[PDB]
Amino acid sequence: ADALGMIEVRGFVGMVEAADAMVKAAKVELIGYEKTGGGYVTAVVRGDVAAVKAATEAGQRAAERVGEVVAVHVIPRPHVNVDAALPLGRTPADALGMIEVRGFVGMVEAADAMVKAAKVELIGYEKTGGGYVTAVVRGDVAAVKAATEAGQRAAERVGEVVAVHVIPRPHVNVDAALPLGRTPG
Amino acid sequence: ADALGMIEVRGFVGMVEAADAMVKAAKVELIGYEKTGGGYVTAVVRGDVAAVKAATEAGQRAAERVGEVVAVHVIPRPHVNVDAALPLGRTPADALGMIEVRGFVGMVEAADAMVKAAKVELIGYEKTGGGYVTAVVRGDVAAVKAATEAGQRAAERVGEVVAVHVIPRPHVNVDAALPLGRTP
Amino acid sequence: DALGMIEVRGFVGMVEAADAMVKAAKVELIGYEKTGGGYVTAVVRGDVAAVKAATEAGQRAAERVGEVVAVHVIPRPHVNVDAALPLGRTPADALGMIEVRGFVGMVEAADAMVKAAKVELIGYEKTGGGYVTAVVRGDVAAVKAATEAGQRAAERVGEVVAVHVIPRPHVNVDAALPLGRTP
Amino acid sequence: ADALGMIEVRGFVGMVEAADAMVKAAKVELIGYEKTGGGYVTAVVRGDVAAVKAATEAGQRAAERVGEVVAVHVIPRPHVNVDAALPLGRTADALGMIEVRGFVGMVEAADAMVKAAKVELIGYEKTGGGYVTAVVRGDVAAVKAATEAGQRAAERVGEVVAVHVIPRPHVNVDAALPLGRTP
Amino acid sequence: ADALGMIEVRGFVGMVEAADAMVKAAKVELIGYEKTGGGYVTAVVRGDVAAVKAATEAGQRAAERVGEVVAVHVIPRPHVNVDAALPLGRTPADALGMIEVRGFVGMVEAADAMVKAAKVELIGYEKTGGGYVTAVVRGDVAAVKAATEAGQRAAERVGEVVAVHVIPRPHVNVDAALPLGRTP
Repeated sequence: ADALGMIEVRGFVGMVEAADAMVKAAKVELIGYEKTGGGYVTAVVRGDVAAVKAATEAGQRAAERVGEVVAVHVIPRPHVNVDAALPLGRTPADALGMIEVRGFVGMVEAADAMVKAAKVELIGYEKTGGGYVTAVVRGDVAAVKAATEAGQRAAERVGEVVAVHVIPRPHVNVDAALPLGRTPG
Repeated sequence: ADALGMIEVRGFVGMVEAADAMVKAAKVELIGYEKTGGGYVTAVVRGDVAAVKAATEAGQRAAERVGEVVAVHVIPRPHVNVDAALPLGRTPADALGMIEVRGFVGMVEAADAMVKAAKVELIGYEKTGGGYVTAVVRGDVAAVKAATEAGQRAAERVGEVVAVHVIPRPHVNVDAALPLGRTP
Repeated sequence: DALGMIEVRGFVGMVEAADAMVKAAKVELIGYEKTGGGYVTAVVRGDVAAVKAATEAGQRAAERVGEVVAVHVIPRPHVNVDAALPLGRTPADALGMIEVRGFVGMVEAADAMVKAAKVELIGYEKTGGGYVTAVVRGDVAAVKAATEAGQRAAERVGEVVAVHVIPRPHVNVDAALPLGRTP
Repeated sequence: ADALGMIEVRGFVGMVEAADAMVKAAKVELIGYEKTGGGYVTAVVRGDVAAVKAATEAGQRAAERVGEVVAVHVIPRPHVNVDAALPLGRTADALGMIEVRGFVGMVEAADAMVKAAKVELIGYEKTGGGYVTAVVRGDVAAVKAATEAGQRAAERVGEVVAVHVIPRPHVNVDAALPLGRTP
Repeated sequence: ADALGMIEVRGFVGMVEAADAMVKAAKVELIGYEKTGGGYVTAVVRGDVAAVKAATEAGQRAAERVGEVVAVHVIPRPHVNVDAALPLGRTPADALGMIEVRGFVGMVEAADAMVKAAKVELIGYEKTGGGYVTAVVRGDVAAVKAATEAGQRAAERVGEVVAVHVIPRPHVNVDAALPLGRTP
């Protein structure tokens, strides 16, 4: 049985940055993310007990710079009954810009100001519940930086901005399990 | 030509951690490292203006956690005379465990405690200058994580420990440009 | 392409700003705009990353000589902006400069420069509001001693604004700016 | 046996200026330099007791204007055992130098020098202890303004140690020091 | 595997005195010395766990008289991986006078005054980095004593004197592992 690592963040942006820091620290597989509602989302990774332990710590320190970290824990050897009843994966590049706003109106204005500021592509939006919505844009590292900065400013005068972050080079394992507009397929 | 990125740290451990965080943060190429003596080393990355500047900000925050950073700067378009006269690369995986001590005695005791803790391989030692030496060990993440914690506790009772860090999966560009015992 | 602008109330501060931009990154100086009253604006264009790195590099060098008014970068300008505004996208000898808010003080400045060493007075630039700039060219040794002697002789006459010397101006500066070395 | 004169400086720039002022003062031969590490370098000259004593005093007065002068001593008649066990030599274009205790500060200084004027960066010298020195050559005027611009850009990066320019270095300096003009 | 004994001293004079006291106290072998730069040098001896411990304490006791004793440690049973990657000696008489100066100019004046004071022979000089240089002379204990005391008084007028020591009868093992002009 592979190890289990989880990071829960009240915010879709903080969970993505946490997932990006975990797959870059050690060799762990990002099986996906669990949405419990009310903005709470949980990134789930699996691998070796030491690789998960190191990635769990590295992801928490990187996620504290963007969003609210709720719980962070590592299970060395999860029971077989846990993997059977819970969606934990083992049940038998382009730059990234993100803006999370507690309000659908504030997220639309943030996305409208991003595609007009620089050469970026709005791949869509993510609903984490509780009124939290996240605009996801992809493009060049110089473009999404100038886009999110212009989008965050234009959105602070409309709604309640939760988190704004830019990932210059997201890992290949992140774009495979997370809906970030670059899923190969 | 390409852009230029440099991070100088008075410590071989803080430079490797900075170089590892840069090649992972953006699309940059680590051409190598420069030793100016007295414990000073400088990691040199190159790429485009946007990626080098975005990788340099990530390498600084990761280096300040371990080593004593000295200088952090980016040059957008270096002159042709600079690339020709300076070694900047444009002249026409196992786990990583490192312990740095300003003293040869403290480094040997730390290296002896690392190989005795778990199954790790002592690839050798790096002499930074000015009494600075760094013991480098490789192996699996389970053994390297426990070897350094046993080596640091046994090295502080001997000499002056500078920095102790562990990299679970170092980037392929790091093992290719730095003498970390895994160069093909 | 991106857009970069630096506005300085002084023709000398704009040339040093434009010279520092094309040397720092890979951008093209499309020209300059004179809005009158001594206000001039250097306009460069390129990619989003290079324009940002060059705009601040030119601002840091322009603050040493002249009064910087505004500095801004537009990442992706709308196509209607480039069609109605002169922003470039529309469908070497040394440099010695002395700017004076007075025509009398500028003539004495230019007279003392050509007498100190062997330089060529290519002409003068009128930026409006009483601001005039004397431009001399030559080797680095001459324009260094010419401007220093011309600065001391001009302060005793008029209101000196700025004095600066660029040893090797970039090839893009002499192409877009009237500095007597246009191919 | 010949006489002996030495000047030790914690700075490669201060040692070169000390060596230049010595061979220009009296009839002495610069036999080379010794690097002891940690930024300490020593200039060694040989000649007659009259020439080595006037050059040593003339090199100390000029070396104090740039870097830290560690020791200065003259030996009139060294023992034969000293010349047998110690490397004491017994058995032009302008010069611009910028020394920084940090490799990053030296690169930014070297980049700003070749961008400011038409000077050639011949390379860099590593004296140990983190001390590195960028060496550029050219004419007396451009290398003067290049080092001034390279020093201004390096202060906002690292620790600048010494900055100096030599108009016409002696032929004995270029023959014993790796300054890019060695025959 | 033989025992490991190391004594690190920021000064070449203190390292030679510590090495001379180790081979005379117990039955150990001096494999050599390690130079890490910045004036730091490490004397490495090897023998049994008891002889190394007794000689190491005797070396530190004599090294505290001249120079900075940085680190002192004894590894009883060193791992075979340490001896493979580190130069620790296990891999597959006339009087002595020394004057250490943090300055090349003061070291030359000290060496010149020594050979002129008494009948001694200047064998050479050792560079330990960081500006530290050590002049070494050999001869009779009467002449070496009179030479070092005259060279120190002349060297203090020039540079920074670090340490001055005289060994009347250095052990034969010291002259074989250290560059002191009397190597067979």
